[PDB]
Amino acid sequence: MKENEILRRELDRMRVPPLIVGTVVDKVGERKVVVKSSTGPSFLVNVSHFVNPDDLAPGKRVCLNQQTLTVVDVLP
Amino acid sequence: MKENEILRRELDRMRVPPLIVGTVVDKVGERKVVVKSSTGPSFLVNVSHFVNPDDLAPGKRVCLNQQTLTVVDVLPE
Amino acid sequence: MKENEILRRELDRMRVPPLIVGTVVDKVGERKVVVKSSTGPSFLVNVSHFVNPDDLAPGKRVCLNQQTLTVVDVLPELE
Amino acid sequence: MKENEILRRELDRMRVPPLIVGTVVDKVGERKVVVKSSTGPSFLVNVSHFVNPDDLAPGKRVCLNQQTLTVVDVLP
Amino acid sequence: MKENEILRRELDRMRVPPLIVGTVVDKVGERKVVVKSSTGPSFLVNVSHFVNPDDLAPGKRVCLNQQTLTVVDVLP
Amino acid sequence: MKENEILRRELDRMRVPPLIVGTVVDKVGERKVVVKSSTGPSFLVNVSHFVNPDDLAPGKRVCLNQQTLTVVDVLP
Repeated sequence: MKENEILRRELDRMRVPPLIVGTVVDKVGERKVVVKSSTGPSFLVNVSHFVNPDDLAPGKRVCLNQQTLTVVDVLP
Repeated sequence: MKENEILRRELDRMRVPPLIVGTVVDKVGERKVVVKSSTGPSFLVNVSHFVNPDDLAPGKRVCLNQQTLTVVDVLPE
Repeated sequence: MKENEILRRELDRMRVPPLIVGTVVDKVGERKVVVKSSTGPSFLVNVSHFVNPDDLAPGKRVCLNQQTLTVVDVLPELE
Repeated sequence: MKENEILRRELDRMRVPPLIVGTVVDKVGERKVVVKSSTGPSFLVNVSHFVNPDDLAPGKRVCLNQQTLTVVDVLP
Repeated sequence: MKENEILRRELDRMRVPPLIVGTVVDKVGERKVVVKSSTGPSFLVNVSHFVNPDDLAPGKRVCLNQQTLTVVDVLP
Repeated sequence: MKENEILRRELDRMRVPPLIVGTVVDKVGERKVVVKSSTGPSFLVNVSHFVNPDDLAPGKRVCLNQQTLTVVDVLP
């Protein structure tokens, strides 16, 4: 059933855990930044290797992984 | 066969209450939006096919799945 | 009531989870209501079969089960 | 056996510190009250036999068990 | 033995569990006090035997054990 | 011999991200400070040798190990 594949793709999109959004407060190392998590506290976290630290700047909104709170993406 | 039923059953399990009420901050993709959850923090979540992206303007109230925060519905304004 | 029965009643009453108090924002479906929880967030929840959907209206204080947030009881009002 | 003592012992264990401090909003039943927890939200909780319900009244400060918020004591 | 001991003492220090700081609201018993935790809510807690309850006055800051919130020190 | 090397790695594992950001409320000892965590509560924590106690004054933002809240760094 072709219907099943369509339903399964929709379920897959719905089942992926979400990314937490935060705001860059300051870059402190070449691969580390302080982010103010929308969850409330602030953290010093790593920036993943597929994110270019040059694209980060105070006030930039970023996506963090629910484990190490690593920055894994930058929002527009 | 039973596959169609298991999928439909799993799809409905993701949209029955309890759902978290949230607010659309902004669309990011055709099917991704950042939502300010009334639980406090903001998240980048997927927009389910049960929702028409056009109805997702910043400020719009939406229903989020308790486990993934995927947008499963928009609230009656 | 026997003393051991009183004691088991008391233990049961002290061990059951508390109910969260919230305020009905609006009913949005047959047994579905949006509730603003006193804990902060708002949820769209089911209404227990044992609660009378008609006793829910905007502003009504309700009790939510902790695990499912289901409305399982309604608080009395003035008069 | 010691069922009676075992039960009294379990009840005692539930009124030992730390206890959360709350404020009574209103009594709604024989031994049920709504208390606004200092932790933030309001809850409908049971009033233990340790407490004389007559000593409960809106505004009254009370001690709540840390796990179920049952009212186990009244403060001066 | 001398260089290794400096590293071990440092590690020992960094691993001792932290204490929660709160403020005394009021003494309730001989060794019971209500403290407003910086964590948010107010609690009724025990006062450890090595702490002189006489040093506990409303407004005084105290250190609380993480699990029981027992007062284990009164900040000067 | 290389026990030192193993100790050094354990010290370093305590200051790798994610670290919690906090603010020094006041210094209590030469190596202890009360810090207000960005997570809410205030804690009495130890200051690691990775940090110069002279740089810890009320208002300074610091990085706290997520398990012990020990101060492992200061933010410029």
